[PDB]
Amino acid sequence: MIVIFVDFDYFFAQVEEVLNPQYKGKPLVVCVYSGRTKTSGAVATANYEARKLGVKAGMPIIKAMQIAPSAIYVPMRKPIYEAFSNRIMNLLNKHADKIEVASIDEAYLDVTNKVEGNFENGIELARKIKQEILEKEKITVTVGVAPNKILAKIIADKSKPNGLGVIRPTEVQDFLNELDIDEIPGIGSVLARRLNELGIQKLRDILSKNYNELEKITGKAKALYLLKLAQDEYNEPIRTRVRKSIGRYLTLPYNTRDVKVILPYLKKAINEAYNKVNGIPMRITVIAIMEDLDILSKGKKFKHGISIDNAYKVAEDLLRELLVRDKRRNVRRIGVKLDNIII
DNA sequence: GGCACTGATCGGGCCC
DNA sequence: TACGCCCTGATCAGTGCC
Ligand SMILES: [Ca+2]
Ligand SMILES: [Ca+2]
Repeated sequence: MIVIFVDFDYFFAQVEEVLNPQYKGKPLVVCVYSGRTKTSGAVATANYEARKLGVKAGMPIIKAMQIAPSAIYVPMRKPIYEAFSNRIMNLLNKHADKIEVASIDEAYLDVTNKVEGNFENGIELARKIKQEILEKEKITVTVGVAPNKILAKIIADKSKPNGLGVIRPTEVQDFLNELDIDEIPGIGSVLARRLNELGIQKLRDILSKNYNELEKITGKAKALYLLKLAQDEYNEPIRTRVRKSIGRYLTLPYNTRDVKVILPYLKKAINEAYNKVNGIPMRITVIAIMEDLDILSKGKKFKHGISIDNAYKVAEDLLRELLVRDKRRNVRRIGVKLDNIII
């Protein structure tokens, strides 16, 4: 198998540069503002100029503004980045036997037949793909070329930005012989530090570690994964991916326990959730983030589909029950998720 | 015990 | 210190049932 992983450098920020080229070459920060205050919100992404100054994704806006006061701080415009993504994935689809859009930001392309098994022509094709995306969309990306999904991802993320990582089948075993656990996709930090500390620094340290004592720490799934992965027996095929849930989340104007206050926001969240869902959900979940950013959720799955008018009533009840089991804390953010969807 | 099903938690930008 | 919006599957806990 010959897999080409595609990963769009500093995506949101870079789209903001394509739309406003005055922003290029200077620190730019793409923020999600909640509307509580002028600065309340979070860093979605930043160009590398801003990252040099210490701006990191996930960080509060005000905190980025401490270390990078002169950066350009722009609000996130997800619909546009979505459109950009769509067009780019469409470009990719024409090159692959199969494409797996892992998300708005990245995708895997099985090019095996396309390049007729010739891995080198696979690399060349990857160059053509980078070139084409650059020509048409003015977006730079990083590419991984490898004999599987995971390796392609790993060599990609090790090559950012604007990179072209390659792991020829010749080199695979050597790459696995010297690969840290924290460098594996799907292994946490809570999980990484355990393995790392409690014996298993690198991947090969799994081939010789009584399977069970590993299964204790990771679980059956992850242990099986890491095992076949280390054994060079991971092969997972490229599969078209199907959305399983849609959620909409709102920051309330002010913290409160009063359902009567939260409800119109919860309804609003329900409305554009349903407005965007592609089917009927069998399960509705209410998500409430508390003052201290603790997350409570209460959901209900039905034997049938849930209409929107019904969702209002169900969700109100679920919310009322969340605030029966907490009794003390105020809600800061309200959210709703539609799951188990019938297309 | 073990099936079939519901339900809560979780991590990080996606993955098993 | 500071603090958004959004999405998976695994895993474990509970219930009812044969
Ligand atoms: Ca990515
Ligand atoms: Ca990216």
